Amino acid sequence: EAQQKTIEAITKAINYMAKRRIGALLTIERDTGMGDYIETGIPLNAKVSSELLINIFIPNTPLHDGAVIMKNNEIAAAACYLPLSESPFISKELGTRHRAAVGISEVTDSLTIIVSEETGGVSVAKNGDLHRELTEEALKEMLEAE
Amino acid sequence: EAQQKTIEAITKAINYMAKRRIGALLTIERDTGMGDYIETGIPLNAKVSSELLINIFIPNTPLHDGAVIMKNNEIAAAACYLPLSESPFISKELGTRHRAAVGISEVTDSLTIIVSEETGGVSVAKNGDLHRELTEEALKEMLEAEF
Amino acid sequence: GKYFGTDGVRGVANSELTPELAFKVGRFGGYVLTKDKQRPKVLIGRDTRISGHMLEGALVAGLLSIGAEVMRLGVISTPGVSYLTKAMDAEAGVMISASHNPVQDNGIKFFGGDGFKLSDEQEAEIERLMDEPEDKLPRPVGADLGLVNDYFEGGQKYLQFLKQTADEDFTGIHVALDCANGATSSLATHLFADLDADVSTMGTSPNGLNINDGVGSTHPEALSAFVKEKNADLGLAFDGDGDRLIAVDEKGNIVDGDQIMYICSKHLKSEGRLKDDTVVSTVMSNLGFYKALEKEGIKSVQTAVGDRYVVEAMKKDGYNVGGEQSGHLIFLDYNTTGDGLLSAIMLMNTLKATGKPLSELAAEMQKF
Amino acid sequence: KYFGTDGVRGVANSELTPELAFKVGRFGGYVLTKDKQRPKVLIGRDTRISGHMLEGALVAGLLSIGAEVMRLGVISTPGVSYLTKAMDAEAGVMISASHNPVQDNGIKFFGGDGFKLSDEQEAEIERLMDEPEDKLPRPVGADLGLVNDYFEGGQKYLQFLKQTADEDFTGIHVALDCANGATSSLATHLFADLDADVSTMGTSPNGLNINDGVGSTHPEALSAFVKEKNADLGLAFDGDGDRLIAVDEKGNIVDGDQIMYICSKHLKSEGRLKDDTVVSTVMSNLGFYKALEKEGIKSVQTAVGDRYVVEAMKKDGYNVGGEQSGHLIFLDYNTTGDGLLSAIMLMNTLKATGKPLSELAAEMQK
Repeated sequence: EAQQKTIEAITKAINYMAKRRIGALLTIERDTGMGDYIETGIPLNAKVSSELLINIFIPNTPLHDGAVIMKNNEIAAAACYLPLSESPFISKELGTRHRAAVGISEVTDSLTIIVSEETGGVSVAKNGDLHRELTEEALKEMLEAE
Repeated sequence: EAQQKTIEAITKAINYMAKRRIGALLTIERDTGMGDYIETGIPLNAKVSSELLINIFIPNTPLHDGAVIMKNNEIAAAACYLPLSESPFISKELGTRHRAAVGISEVTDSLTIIVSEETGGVSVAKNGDLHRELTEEALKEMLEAEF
Repeated sequence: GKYFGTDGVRGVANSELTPELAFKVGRFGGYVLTKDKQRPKVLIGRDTRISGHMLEGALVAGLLSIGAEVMRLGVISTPGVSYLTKAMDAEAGVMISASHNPVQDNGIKFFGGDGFKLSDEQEAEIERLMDEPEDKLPRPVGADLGLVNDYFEGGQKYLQFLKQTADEDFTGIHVALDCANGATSSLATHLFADLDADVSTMGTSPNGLNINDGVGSTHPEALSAFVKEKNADLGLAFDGDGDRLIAVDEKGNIVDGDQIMYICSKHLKSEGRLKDDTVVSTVMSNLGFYKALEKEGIKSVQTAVGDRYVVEAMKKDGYNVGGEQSGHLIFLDYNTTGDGLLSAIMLMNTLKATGKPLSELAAEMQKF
Repeated sequence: KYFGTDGVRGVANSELTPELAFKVGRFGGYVLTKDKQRPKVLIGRDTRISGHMLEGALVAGLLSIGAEVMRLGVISTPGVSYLTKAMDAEAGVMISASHNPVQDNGIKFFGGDGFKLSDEQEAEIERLMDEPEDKLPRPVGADLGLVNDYFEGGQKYLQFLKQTADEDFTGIHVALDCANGATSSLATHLFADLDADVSTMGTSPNGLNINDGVGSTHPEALSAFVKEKNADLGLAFDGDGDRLIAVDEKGNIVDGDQIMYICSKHLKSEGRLKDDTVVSTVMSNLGFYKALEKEGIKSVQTAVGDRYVVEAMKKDGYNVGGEQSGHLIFLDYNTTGDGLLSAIMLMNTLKATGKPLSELAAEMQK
């Protein structure tokens, strides 16, 4: 319905940043209220579009130090800060972005997508579990599970 | 009443892109309906803030070639396409961005701010007239189009 | 040259190239290039070296101690530094790096407003002031102090430039990149990605300690093996500061600066863009390079080793293309110093436009 | 003699030279290197235009001896101390000169515990600044210092302050005067994220306008602003955000003694005031102690300067201390004077009692 869009935008944005190895951190809300984490970033409440998402995570920019938060089908805020998980199952030298993703996935039902600035591989975080190096259709099926 | 908060964001964004060499094209709706031109870009309906505008007009990025249109204190859309001004009288200075800015000022009452990709000078277009080489506080005082 | 050698001021960091020395460099250089305009616009860039941060801090402290407006750029190639200093009409530009040298070494390099090395008179005055044991230079205070406008987005400007110098996107071309763990690490992988090419990366993971560490133009054997591993169409090996370029054909053989010069100048002649159909080069070039240049009716001017003489010749005679066997290629149509990524884009232009593989294009020039 | 009361201070470039800041960073990093051969010094500044120059020189110095440096950007000195403690970091540096004019600046040091460096360490740092031989180790290659900017620390120090509020301040109109200093971005986020109607002023720094007719030392602008916007109260922090001066709805100034009285009285009403005592300086007003007796709160007096206030709170394990300046220490939460913490405690009192600021401040008669 209106789920095919926004989902299409997320996958297109993620493939765009993956081909260019642009670090990204996008947290999709479902049932747990994350307003306390939204109020830490730059509020946008913008309609979701691939171009806007790409523009948010440009290498060095005011709207890049932090995570994008998606509430409903709108980018509620950008450059939001998430807690670090300090877990040993995070493959080291990565962290920072991945640590924040798994940390926010430990506390909430949120689905967190990550794009590595070092490798360009797409990662996903849910319930404290981080799956690295996902394919385009793996992310597509995961985002249709939402 | 709290529109000064928004002018603060606009002035900081424009002075930021002007201090460097980042092309910008910001239109702002007033009384004329600009939906015909809004529906040509990427819809955002976003809260304003300077950082979002600066991020919008960054090189390489997708929705940066074109103009963002500001509606009721919200960035309605970005990468919108504006009509170019067939009027002569100015062309000598390249144009393109300035031509597109001036074109919308005959058809609308909108106040369009422009940042030159070559010079970094702030320009404004209103009622078909294009004011060149604006100072930081001249634009700020100029931006009192709001009552 | 006392402090200003061929590649500016160089030394092993902290011990030889001390942060105090970098501070004096920034202060005295900013003063000498201040004289005319009240508040110069020096912008500064570096490679990924662990000493880069310390030297940048000292340099910015110096530049602000005499009122210069400072525009930090972060990690960006020396070509990008020159391009931004010119395209922004800034008084001077600084690159803290020491191309292809080991991580322990570093260096300060200066560019004028035109995008070229500072005039020897200015360097002479800078060294004159570094001998007086009295810092009798003005010490602005309050609002007279220097100003700082971080411009970490500058890369994408220099990126948007390179992107437009491609005759078309390189769709269907598999390219391997070796970025020496240097300044081009973030840039190149972005660039060829925006030109629709399947990039395969290596040496694109810097950590301040691994620059030019068995990777880069000086160590292309890793890329030679990697190209055969990923069966890519070609491999590109930039160096630390991204001013050189060394190619690798699909067979895994090295394609030095002479072969790339031949290929690109031949393509430019095929487009008529080669000015007077001449190519500037150094003594270090191979005999077969000039042989094939004659075979394709291309005149050539030779200068002494070092790229300042190559650019001197291209300057005075208005020549389009110049280069060295090192891979340092100058295309004066687009930039004023050697540009690894620009040279790579020209090579990709030739590849795409002729459809031949890199080995076949490089085989036209026979080495002696 | 470089380390006065407020660390090393001077007018920038002319007296507090970047060479001097470099020597400070290098020798202090050596002094704080003795444990691990890579200390974790983190560094922050206010909005002073000399902040960038002094920070560059300081980071160059700290990296010239191998110290790992964590830049923080613009953040209050309280935030610096809180972050250095909460991060188990060896030291923290603040480039600022509280409430002084923009032309002046200064370097201040905090140990791992969050307190001013021990006088032995400062003595050694000054000892090394006298030998005309920089015979200290010059690490090279991989032995050099490392820097990983941590501009997010602010939001940590913010996330801390946010939890020290007994509830959100809904329905309270508050005017903020941040002196165009470090508290400009923080405070406006804080009280807005705590659901309070904020009206801002002096929150627009440009590196030249710090402490310019605004801040705790110049509260008349905020005094007029409170009556203009008919706010319930106005809060005036200073340049580095360690002091606080309140303004009631009537427009009157509420100095540090009145704020100490109000907050200690509320804390006693919550039983959180340790031993029902309050530490203060000779500079305090007689009526302050009079009302302290009237509310059954004991009091300890120390010499002027906050090192003695915190000395007393240290040895005797006391909860609250302060000065008439507005420099208030709540040792339950922080180790130096904290403008925003004091403001949060005052807002706690306001919300919990519902009374206006004038009525709360009238209990203590000057």
